[PDB]
Amino acid sequence: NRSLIVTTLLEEPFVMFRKSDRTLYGNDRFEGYCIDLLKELAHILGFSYEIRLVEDGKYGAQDDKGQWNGMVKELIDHKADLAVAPLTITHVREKAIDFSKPFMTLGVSILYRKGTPIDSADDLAKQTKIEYGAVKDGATMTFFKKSKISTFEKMWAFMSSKPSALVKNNEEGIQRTLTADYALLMESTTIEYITQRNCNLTQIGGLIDSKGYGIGTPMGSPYRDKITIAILQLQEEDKLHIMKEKWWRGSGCP
Amino acid sequence: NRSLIVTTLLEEPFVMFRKSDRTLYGNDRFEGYCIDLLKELAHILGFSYEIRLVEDGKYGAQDDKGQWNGMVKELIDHKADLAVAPLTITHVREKAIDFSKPFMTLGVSILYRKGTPIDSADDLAKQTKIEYGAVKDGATMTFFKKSKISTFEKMWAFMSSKPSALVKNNEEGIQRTLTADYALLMESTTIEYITQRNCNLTQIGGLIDSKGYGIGTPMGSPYRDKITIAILQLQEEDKLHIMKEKWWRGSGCP
Amino acid sequence: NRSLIVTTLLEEPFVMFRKSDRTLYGNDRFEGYCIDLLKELAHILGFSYEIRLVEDGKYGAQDDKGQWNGMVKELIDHKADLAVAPLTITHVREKAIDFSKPFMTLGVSILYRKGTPIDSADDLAKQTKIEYGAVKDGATMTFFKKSKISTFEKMWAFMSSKPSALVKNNEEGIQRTLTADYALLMESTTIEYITQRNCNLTQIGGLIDSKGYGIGTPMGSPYRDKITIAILQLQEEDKLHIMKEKWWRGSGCP
Amino acid sequence: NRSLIVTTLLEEPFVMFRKSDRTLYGNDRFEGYCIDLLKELAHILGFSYEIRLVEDGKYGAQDDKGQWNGMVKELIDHKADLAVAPLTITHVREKAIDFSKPFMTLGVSILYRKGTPIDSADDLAKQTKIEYGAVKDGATMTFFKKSKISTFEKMWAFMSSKPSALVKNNEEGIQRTLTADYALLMESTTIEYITQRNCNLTQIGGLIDSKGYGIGTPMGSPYRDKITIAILQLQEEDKLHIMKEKWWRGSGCP
Ligand SMILES: C=C(C)[C@H]1CN[C@H](C(=O)O)[C@H]1CC(=O)O
Ligand SMILES: C=C(C)[C@H]1CN[C@H](C(=O)O)[C@H]1CC(=O)O
Ligand SMILES: C=C(C)[C@H]1CN[C@H](C(=O)O)[C@H]1CC(=O)O
Ligand SMILES: C=C(C)[C@H]1CN[C@H](C(=O)O)[C@H]1CC(=O)O
Ligand SMILES: [Cl-]
Ligand SMILES: [Cl-]
Ligand SMILES: [Cl-]
Ligand SMILES: [Cl-]
Ligand SMILES: [Zn+2]
Ligand SMILES: [Zn+2]
Ligand SMILES: [Zn+2]
Ligand SMILES: [Zn+2]
Ligand SMILES: [Zn+2]
Ligand SMILES: [Zn+2]
Ligand SMILES: [Zn+2]
Ligand SMILES: [Zn+2]
Ligand SMILES: [Zn+2]
Ligand SMILES: [Zn+2]
Ligand SMILES: [Zn+2]
Ligand SMILES: [Zn+2]
Ligand SMILES: [Zn+2]
Ligand SMILES: [Zn+2]
Ligand SMILES: [Zn+2]
Ligand SMILES: [Zn+2]
Repeated sequence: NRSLIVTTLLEEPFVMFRKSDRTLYGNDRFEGYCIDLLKELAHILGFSYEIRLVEDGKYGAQDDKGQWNGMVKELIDHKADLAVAPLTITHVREKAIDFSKPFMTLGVSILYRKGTPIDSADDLAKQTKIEYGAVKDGATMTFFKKSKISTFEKMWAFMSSKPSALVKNNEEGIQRTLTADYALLMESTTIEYITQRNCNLTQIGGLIDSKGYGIGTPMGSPYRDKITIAILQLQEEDKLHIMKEKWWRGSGCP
Repeated sequence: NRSLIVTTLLEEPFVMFRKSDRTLYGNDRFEGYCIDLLKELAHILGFSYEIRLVEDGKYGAQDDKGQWNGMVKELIDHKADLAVAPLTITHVREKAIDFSKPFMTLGVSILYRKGTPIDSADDLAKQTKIEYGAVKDGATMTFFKKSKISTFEKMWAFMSSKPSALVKNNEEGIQRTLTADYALLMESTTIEYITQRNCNLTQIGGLIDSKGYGIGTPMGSPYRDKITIAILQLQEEDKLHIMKEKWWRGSGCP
Repeated sequence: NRSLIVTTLLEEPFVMFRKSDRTLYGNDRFEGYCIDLLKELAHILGFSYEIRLVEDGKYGAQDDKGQWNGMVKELIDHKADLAVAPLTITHVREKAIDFSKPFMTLGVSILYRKGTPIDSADDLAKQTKIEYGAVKDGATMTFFKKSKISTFEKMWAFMSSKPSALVKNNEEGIQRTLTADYALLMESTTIEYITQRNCNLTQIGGLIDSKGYGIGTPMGSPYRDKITIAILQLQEEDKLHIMKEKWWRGSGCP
Repeated sequence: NRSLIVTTLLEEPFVMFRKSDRTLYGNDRFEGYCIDLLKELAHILGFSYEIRLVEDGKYGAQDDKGQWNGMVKELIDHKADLAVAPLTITHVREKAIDFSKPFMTLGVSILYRKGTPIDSADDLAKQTKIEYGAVKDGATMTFFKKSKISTFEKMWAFMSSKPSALVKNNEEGIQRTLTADYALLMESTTIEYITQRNCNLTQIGGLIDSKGYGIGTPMGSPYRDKITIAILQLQEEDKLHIMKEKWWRGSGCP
């Protein structure tokens, strides 16, 4: 039947333009962990597909009227059949779209320069010299905004007061940490990737929550269950382990 | 948006009437491995259900017209939503209904009294003194009726021949094995259950084939993949092997 | 073109010294689930073998230098061809040796005396009165040492803390659970075996994770896939669940 | 690494040139059951490949000096890494090349015009009016040539005396049966395919032996074991059933 439309977004090492001299077109343009995962899903389920980068370049957040943007909006409006990305499974997004079981588990943590006394979210929260923030309107910022834990309520109050503390995307955030006394609240699997390529950066503390990435589908999708079975199959075969090693392997870095 | 109809059949230790002083009603009438399984599936998937025994007491097979009976036919006619029983997954039945992934492995084997020279299906096929057969309109009968293997064609010709060789149910086949010079072709997990309680009976040879029991649904039902997902969860929690041990142990023979 | 060296460890009911009046020698010294498995594997694949106990009595873990010990290290150094034991398949060990497909499922769970309010790992982590730990340099210890989950990090901090909390082996952990206010984090199939023989002990909560035992080989060994093929055959013949039932049944507690 | 060379041979519905107006080239030229199977193997094992039709257009037989031809010879000479075809697993070929476990099971049977008194190999063998034969130097002719069964010794004597009784390929054989009083000894899975498209042809009798098709590799191939595991995986997932239904579905024919 018709090829499924896959909405996605550039984010290293999940989805990237592969290197080439000639101008690549169509699906051939892309590589990365999520691309490999998509190829597995397409084979297991037996579908053809066309990858389309989400127009507004966003994952999905609600405005002050409840309207969604990004990949989440693309699924809601049935402009795409699947979202294949590091799309964080959150309760609020589950109200609007369906997710497969997670293909990767992670948690919010801290990216910061190496060799520092800072050791935790508590240390950052109880001072003002070192600035810190998160990707604006991302799943992380949302976690802080909703938190009722004391340390995280204070940190959120800190990000709310300075609009400049938040960053537009991971790239801006990582460079902030490299060019200023700045700590980025960031999903741990990206921190893992970054710290293995930048030896002067490190993760501070542990994971302050636990969450996963899943394949997004519109609510009532005829593919969501089959996708979950496929991911379970891949995990049982150690394929998601192999796939992550393939794409996270970098440098390295003590 | 309604309770599911579950069709099933009495068959020890999968489904039985609970022993009680007072009259029991509804789903509470039943206990057994399949009843415990059904409760786990209903918890995971969040559905209410109503259990019914299939009227004609058959699992299912086709006539010359190609028309089905029994549990399979109840699913075909959309008279039940799930068949939860020792319903053998066969390639023949797959053309008519859908099955979840298997929840239990079994294979055809032989039930016969101990203390004889008989050691395999080939030994039975060689001769005519010892009679043999299977349950009528069950998967084992169909295996023999459809087999292209020479030994099994020969055995089918014999069962087919003798009028009483195909028994009504396991109770009758077991009794015939006990009272006459008769071997019953029977699924291995029932043999396991019986030979642990009746020390004068034994399994002859190994498995003649290898397959499984699955939850049946009408073809195309969206529940088939949900049930598979629930079975996968139960396997990860290792609840299935524990559930089998609960209903199969321990009695024993010297 | 030579007999295989099989490394293993005494561990009931997987591998034990047979009870006999006269002195037994060589492979004939041993019995148990893993010994029965090994005989099936050797029949299918047609190899002769020689069983040896690993000298340092350990399954395997890495030090700060990243160097391995125990059964894993015996495979790493090509001192044995197969490790046939309750050797837990872990993603950490997969970097150093190869495993067949699993022959048995297990997960980490909790062994503790009956008649308490404790109901989960979270209950143990909340407090300090009841002590807890695991077998030293085993998969369960490494799970906790490497965990990024908050509850399990907290538990690791506690085990790590107390000096005697990490026990030498299962015999010692079981005895500590029997004699002190202590809970042992232990693999579920050993808990199953123990709580069926010691009616004053019980499993607390469910599985904390889910994995399996596999046959280990040196990395790159061509036997790894042959062993997997033999395990697949045994599963088709349904010999594995029967073999487990043989070595796990039946005793019982009121 | 290097792409594997796959040797194969045109034979409907296993391997065929797919219909096209433009001249197709490379792997794109081909379709059929064996092509689908190859695609599965390439994905599961993770290899790239190039399909090459065996130059001499033969499967593999030995001359009167022991030298092989066909796909078997291609593997023996390491001119191909895999043979993917309806290549019959026979003991004599196992001496020269390695096979995976079978992906399809079949047996020698009889193709003949419909509505005839003929019912068996015995009926043909005990007369001379109706001629019969097999593909020259195929696995079937070989079976008859080696047979020590009486009925098949007589039939072989019959094919040995008339060199004209044997046919060059299946096409010549099927047309013989349609244009002359001629019965073809033929592998049953091809008979199945043919009789569902030619309503005036039918299979006479049952299967007179039992055998399988397997993926051929050179002896000592580093892929044979992985290929066997892949086929076992496919079977457990009902994929070989689905694949056969896909390609054998024709007409139909009462
Ligand atoms: C901006 C990125 C890359 C995404 C990725 N997952 C989160 C999401 O799905 O919202 C975002 C990151 C974050 O909020 O820390
Ligand atoms: C008659 C019973 C108990 C059932 C069980 N499974 C098979 C079925 O689903 O047809 C039947 C047994 C058999 O045919 O040996
Ligand atoms: C110490 C034993 C008995 C072994 C068994 N499997 C685990 C292993 O392979 O490391 C160990 C147990 C554990 O760590 O809970
Ligand atoms: C001539 C064909 C098509 C092949 C197919 N398998 C057998 C082989 O591998 O030799 C041959 C047929 C036969 O002998 O009946
Ligand atoms: Cl695009
Ligand atoms: Cl009823
Ligand atoms: Cl020793
Ligand atoms: Cl070619
Ligand atoms: Zn794959
Ligand atoms: Zn729509
Ligand atoms: Zn929902
Ligand atoms: Zn699993
Ligand atoms: Zn629950
Ligand atoms: Zn319906
Ligand atoms: Zn099937
Ligand atoms: Zn058990
Ligand atoms: Zn054997
Ligand atoms: Zn070696
Ligand atoms: Zn792994
Ligand atoms: Zn059992
Ligand atoms: Zn596939
Ligand atoms: Zn060579
Ligand atoms: Zn060989
Ligand atoms: Zn199977």
